[PDB]
Amino acid sequence: AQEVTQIPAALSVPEGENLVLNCSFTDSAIYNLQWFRQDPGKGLTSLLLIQSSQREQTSGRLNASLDKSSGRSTLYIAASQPGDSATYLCAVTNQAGTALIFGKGTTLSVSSNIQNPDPAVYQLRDSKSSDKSVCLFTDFDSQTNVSQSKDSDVYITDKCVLDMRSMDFKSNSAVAWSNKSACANAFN
Amino acid sequence: MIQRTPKIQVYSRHPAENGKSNFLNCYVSGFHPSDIEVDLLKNGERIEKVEHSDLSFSKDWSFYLLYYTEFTPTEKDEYACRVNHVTLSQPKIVKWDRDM
Amino acid sequence: AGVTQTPKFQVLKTGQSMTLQCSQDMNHEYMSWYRQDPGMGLRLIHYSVGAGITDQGEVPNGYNVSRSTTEDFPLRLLSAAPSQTSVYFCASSYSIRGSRGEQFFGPGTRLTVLEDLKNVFPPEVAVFEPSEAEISHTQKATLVCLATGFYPDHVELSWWVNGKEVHSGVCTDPQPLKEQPALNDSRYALSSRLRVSATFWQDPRNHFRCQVQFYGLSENDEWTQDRAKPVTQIVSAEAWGRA
Amino acid sequence: RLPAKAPLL
Amino acid sequence: SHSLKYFHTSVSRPGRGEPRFISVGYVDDTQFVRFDNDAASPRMVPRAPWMEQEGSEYWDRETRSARDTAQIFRVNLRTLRGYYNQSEAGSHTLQWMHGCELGPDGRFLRGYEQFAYDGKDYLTLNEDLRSWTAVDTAAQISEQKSNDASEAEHQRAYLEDTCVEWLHKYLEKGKETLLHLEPPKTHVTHHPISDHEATLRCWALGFYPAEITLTWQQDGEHTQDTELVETRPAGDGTFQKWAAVVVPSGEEQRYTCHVQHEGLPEPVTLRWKP
Repeated sequence: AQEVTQIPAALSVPEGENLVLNCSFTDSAIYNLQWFRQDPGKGLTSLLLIQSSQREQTSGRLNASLDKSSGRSTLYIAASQPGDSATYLCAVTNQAGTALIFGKGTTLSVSSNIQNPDPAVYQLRDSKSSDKSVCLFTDFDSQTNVSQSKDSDVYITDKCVLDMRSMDFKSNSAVAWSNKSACANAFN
Repeated sequence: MIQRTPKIQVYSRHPAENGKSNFLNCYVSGFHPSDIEVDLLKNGERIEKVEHSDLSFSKDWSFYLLYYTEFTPTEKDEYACRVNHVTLSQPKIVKWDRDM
Repeated sequence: AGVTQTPKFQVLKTGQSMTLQCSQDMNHEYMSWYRQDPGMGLRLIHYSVGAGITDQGEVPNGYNVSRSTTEDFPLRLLSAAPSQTSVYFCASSYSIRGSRGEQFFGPGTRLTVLEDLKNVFPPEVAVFEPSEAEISHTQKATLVCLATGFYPDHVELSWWVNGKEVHSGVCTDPQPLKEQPALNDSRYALSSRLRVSATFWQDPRNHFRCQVQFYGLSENDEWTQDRAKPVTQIVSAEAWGRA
Repeated sequence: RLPAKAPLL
Repeated sequence: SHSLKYFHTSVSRPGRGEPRFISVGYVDDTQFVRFDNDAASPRMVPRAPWMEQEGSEYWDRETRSARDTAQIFRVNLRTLRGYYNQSEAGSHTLQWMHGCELGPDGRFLRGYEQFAYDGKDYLTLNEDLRSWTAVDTAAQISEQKSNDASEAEHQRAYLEDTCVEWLHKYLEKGKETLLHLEPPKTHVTHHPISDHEATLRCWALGFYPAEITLTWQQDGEHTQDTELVETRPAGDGTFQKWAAVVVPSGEEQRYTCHVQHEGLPEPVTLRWKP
């Protein structure tokens, strides 16, 4: 049959860096190779299509090449931006040339560079209740990894970056909270 | 559309010996389209245990089929092939001749 | 134009029959159905090469399709099983082999199949006000929304500032948390952040609301329990800005 | 052995 | 010169569901597989004794390639109806012929592919196996579509590579049958048709391969036009043929029949004898 593999499966890089996503396929007899981007909770949008007869296709900072003989496609991403962060899916024509077969995709995370990190843990109270509280770890480096809770009463979230474009400002943040009656060590 | 009529050959696998088990063949070839009725007849009656080859065609795209059955030629019994095709107004019957 | 898919979310009891809707208005000969699992990405279910023509894909069992028209290519589940819990994508293309190869995908149908619908709950939502410590040290105000105790994972969180949906100064967790991961039926929690300038939060006439659209049971989904029917609904917490 | 592909006319 | 060939036939039957589809494979003049559309679960099945040993993997693959061809041929038949502006009520025929030949060395000599529509040349893969020849201006739209899709590339790869590989494997599997040269058993028969004329019929029986040359000649040179009968199967894998010449009664012994066959070290001369 036709088996499509995408190397790497997961890739995390600082912004501004060049990076490559690969696509290998067992059967070299294909009509068309196609690269798609998948934003979370949404469908696939086609980035590039390379006919068997073509050697590459460019689209801004994205150049895809096609090596039929070696059974390989390389998508070069020049000067990576946070907006590139998505899952990239590769597909080729099936043996009979009647439908597309997809690889399992490459999860890409282009980390925003926090120029002036200011790591701090803040306690937030509910706008309805008083006892109801949340702890917020924020303004920390992109190369900081928030460690797991490993307690079923204490919950800690994975970090995400918010863009305050109004103040041309980025900031990472993870959340911690519990029903027990201390933010202090929670993020460590 | 082009239309070509069947060329019908009715013959035995091996040279006919009376009472000696043989194979009766009806070869239809040189015909188009492929839709064709072929029956082997013993004494005017169609034979039930009749096999046929898989539909194939020659360089000129004309179709050939081999309808055959196991048969024991007797001096009295008359064998034939009956072929219906769009080319033919009425079914064409071809007697088995031992010298053909 | 493009590819349409309904519904966007759907909960089924094991054994229920359901037809996933798909259509395109691009007169495309070629249409296909895929399922996406967190593991092993897109697998072909069924495909079509024209009206009246249908064939099996890589994982065809449990699914039926029909192509009566070029427009429509519905996917039928005859008897729903938990293993058919996935996201389903309908795709069309003018050609598979030629230069006009561009494949267009639908927005996708999220579907979870349960043996019991009794473990289905909507979310409880709480807005947590910025820290004095944050407003002093950074001159910035972070609001944290928290959706909790919802099953299945069928929620869309958004922020509403003075009645308008916002898409800036905001990030929502990519995955929600299982409140008790040891349990397989575990309810979910999801947090989201809204960061504004101290002055914007200090403004007493600024309205902040985080909104969670929950997808649960529909009308004519049997409900017998001593609890309100956990149906598709919006649940929100709010807080005014204050100096 | 059969060809995997048939030409689309 | 050994060959692996396949003959594909698709016949549209409007109102009565999908077209009829039949695929038959040949090594030289010996059929070895077949796929017929008429069944609830139609599969590629063996049609030579030596092909029984091959596994589910082979039959599952050959079944899928065959049913994928039938599906494409259903779209082709819709498309061709459109090209010629024909009624959806009428039945029409698509035929597909492809094969690879080995030279004396036992290496790839040449490949060929042709489509016909309603028993007439439509589209032909050229000698290079990288371009097509449209015989009609209707086949031109198909040529432009195939060039756009680079169809000839995937066919070339099959004809030059896959076809040659498996022709070798088939020629090994039951070479007892395929590589055996069987000479024709030859005799002359005599049939008076009128008072003044008699038919002399030159027989060639139980010969393989199908390729054979039967010609009538007269001692010291008027021979009439030879009636050459279409070469026919005996049903056991060997072939039969006769060549007849109408001749003046009494003069039968002047005429000689000449038989050329690969399985005869030199050509055979026959003469009718009372």
